[PDB]
Amino acid sequence: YFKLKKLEKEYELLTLQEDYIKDEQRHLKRELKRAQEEV
Amino acid sequence: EQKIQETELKIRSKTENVRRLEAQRNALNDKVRFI
Amino acid sequence: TTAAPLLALLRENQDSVKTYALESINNVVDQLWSEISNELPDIEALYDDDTFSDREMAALIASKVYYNLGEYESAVKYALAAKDRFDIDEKSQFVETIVSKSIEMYVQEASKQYTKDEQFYTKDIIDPKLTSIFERMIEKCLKASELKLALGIALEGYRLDIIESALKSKLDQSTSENVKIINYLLTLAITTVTNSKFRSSILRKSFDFLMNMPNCDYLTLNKVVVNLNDAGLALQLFKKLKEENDEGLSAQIAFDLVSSASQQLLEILVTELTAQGYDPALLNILSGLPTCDYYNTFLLNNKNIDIGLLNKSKSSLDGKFSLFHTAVSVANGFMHAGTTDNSFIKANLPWLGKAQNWAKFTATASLGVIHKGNLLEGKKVMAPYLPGSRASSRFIKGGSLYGLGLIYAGFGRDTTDYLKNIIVENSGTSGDEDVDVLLHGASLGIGLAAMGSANIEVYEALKEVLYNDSATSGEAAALGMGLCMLGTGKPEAIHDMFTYSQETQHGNITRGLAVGLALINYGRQELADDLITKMLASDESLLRYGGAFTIALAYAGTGNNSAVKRLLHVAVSDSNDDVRRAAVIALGFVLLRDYTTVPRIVQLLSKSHNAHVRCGTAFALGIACAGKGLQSAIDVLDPLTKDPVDFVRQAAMIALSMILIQQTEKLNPQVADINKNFLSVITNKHQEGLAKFGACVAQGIMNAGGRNVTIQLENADTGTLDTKSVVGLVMFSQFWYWFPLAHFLSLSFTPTTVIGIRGSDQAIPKFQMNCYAKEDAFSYPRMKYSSKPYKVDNMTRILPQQSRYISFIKDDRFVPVRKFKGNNGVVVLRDREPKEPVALIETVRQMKD
Repeated sequence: YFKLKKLEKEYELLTLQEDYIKDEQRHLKRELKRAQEEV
Repeated sequence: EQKIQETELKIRSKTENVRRLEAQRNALNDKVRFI
Repeated sequence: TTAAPLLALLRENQDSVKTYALESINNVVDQLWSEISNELPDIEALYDDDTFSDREMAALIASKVYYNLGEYESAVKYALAAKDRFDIDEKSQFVETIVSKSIEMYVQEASKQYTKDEQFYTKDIIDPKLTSIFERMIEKCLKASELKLALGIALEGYRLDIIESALKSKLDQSTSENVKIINYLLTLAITTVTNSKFRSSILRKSFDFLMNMPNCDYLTLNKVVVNLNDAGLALQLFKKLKEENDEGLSAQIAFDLVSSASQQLLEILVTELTAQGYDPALLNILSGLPTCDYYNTFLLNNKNIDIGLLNKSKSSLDGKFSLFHTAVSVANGFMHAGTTDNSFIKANLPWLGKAQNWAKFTATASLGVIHKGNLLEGKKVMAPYLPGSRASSRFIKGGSLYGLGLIYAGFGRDTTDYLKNIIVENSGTSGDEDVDVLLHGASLGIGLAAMGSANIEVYEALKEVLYNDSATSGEAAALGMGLCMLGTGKPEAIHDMFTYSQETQHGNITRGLAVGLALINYGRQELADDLITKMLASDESLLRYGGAFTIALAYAGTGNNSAVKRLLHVAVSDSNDDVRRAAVIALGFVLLRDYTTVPRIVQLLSKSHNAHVRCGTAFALGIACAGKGLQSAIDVLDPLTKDPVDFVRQAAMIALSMILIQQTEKLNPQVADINKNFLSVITNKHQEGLAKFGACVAQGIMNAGGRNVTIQLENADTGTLDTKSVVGLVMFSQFWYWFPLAHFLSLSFTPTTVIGIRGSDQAIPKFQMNCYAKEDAFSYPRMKYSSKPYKVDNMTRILPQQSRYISFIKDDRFVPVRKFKGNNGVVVLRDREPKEPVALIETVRQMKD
């Protein structure tokens, strides 16, 4: 019965990493903003 | 038991999309160390 | 035979020929489905015709067409239209997919039709097309002797008839089949059934089959009365123990309930049980007298504090204000916790005198951690600092009222009226600063004793203190009210305490109310979303600091995909580092169920430009990974130690001490590097000031309780989320911002011991089980399955994580029951020969009794 439990535990990684992709893109926009300020 | 095995297909399908996240993370860490 | 022209001839006469025409179609349904696709509307149009009697054979034709076209929805309807030709017993991929498709659409309408009626599974409320396969599939799995697909689908389809009816026919009372069958119903239904009332009826059905008690599982019935918190089923279990008289069976039930029960259920097992009748032998057990003795007696037998390495830490300097005196006093209280050793205060004079007014709080509150578990002489420890005996100063006097909260927490009903009258006298006003310090420890003291229990008197008593807008005692007043509002709480107090936050703009007050608004909502899940929305919309730093922990407390236990997405956006969009730190710490409380994916999530957030983000993910990693496995979480904390930031190193050292408990002796390679850092960071001047302060505290966490107690949160011994353990970890997030709160961490330390005691009363003898385990027993800080027995397996440190390999020998005066039950906070195994030369040793338990 461990096959069913091991699968549901892997969706916890898939849950956060879907919205975490766009978080890096929004962070990249802040890094490019700070990059122009450092110059 | 094929209904549960079909749900497992999403894990291997989204795994390829997770690998795209690793591309932007290394590019982001280069910007963090730069600033 | 070809179905295309035959369905086009349906407009002619002689319907008898059409019967033989439909018979030849059943052969080509699996061959060519392309030519029949255009003639499909002729089949459905004749189904509603009352003069068309061939719908039985016509349903078989359309069932195998729409399915092959790629539409799984129509395959269910056209197959069951006749309710005859459909054969579920035939082995094919055509039926099995329709079964999985019908169940997929049945579980969706099960929760939607629950609002209209709860009997929908016994009635026609659901369209019978979705209930025909769902009923016949379970009956087919019952004949195949497979309970995995029968019980798993039943929990998803929201049908109580399957659990009740099928369990009677599967009875196997070898006496070991009915125990496991119900076990799958308790674990799966928590992560599957959304409705709290449907899963509540499931626990009530298992009580009837186990009511006769034919040497069945007594642990299953314990988890039923704790989750339901029903006074009817709780007191009914004790009534069965009166008919069948066993002193070893009734004890193991009583010691297990008092540990796993919430605050509201403990009052039912004591106050409510007395009114309806009780057992004089089982009444003192539920009152916590032998339970608190387990904390005092087990830890006192074997305790190694390693004074050699402890003296070098606290003898370095008398300075650094209260930051040094706290690190040495709180870490020392870890090793002596439960053993009632005052040697730090008594045997060592100088370390007490060097403390300032605010620094004497940790020296006094350390006794509350050391003497925790004393229901009799605990007041005598604070006797010189109690009110009416005065003190050397009123600043240290306030710490005595806080020490009573740590010792008596949850049992402090006797101290409820004692701590309340002190607040009422000072509730009017205050003319001095130290007067608020006296009420500061009183508010936190009355909050811990009444923690989990709703009390309107304490709430109204602390409400008047908030009106005075006190800078010191005003923060503890909100913390004392939040502990009484745990669980369901009072809905009116939600908006009242939230209104006072906007009206009164005080540093400590608003931050204290923010934590109080987090504690008032506990386990409410979506019911707390009204308060969460108000905090996320506000730009206040303190409202967003407590908004993360509000999600952590209500959404804990079973993980929620919505709570993860909420806490993720808070640590990104918001630029406040304290809120980003509080958001990543709140994520660990939702992930308590799965500890394997925690290191992978915190490692992604461990790379950023902010130090507070790395500081929060450090301690949040050690929360779930403390009492669990997966040693690789230490490698994630390795780059966090090299961080020049001071508070990142301190949170990393504390996180290392939580995961590395009992990881020595050829288990983890990182136990050698952490033992050197004990005296290395303190003596080194290159390190951070706060880095060496937490390294001394981390040194005492692994050796806490004499290298015995460990931090257990969401484990098999408790059975549910520990209320005392989850709150103590939230208070740790605030350390140097106000004054160290680490005293609240003592609630999460429980000892690990395995002993049989006797079959009647308390003994604690000395014996040897001689089983296979790694050697933690003789391992102390200095200056594969081999079936190999070990010297002393009794009590001490042992190895509770890998203990599943530890057996139990039947050659002694005891007898095996659960085959190493493994519960440390209960023990007291079955003794088949009481009052025998088991080499009994009388402990100090009579002092606390």
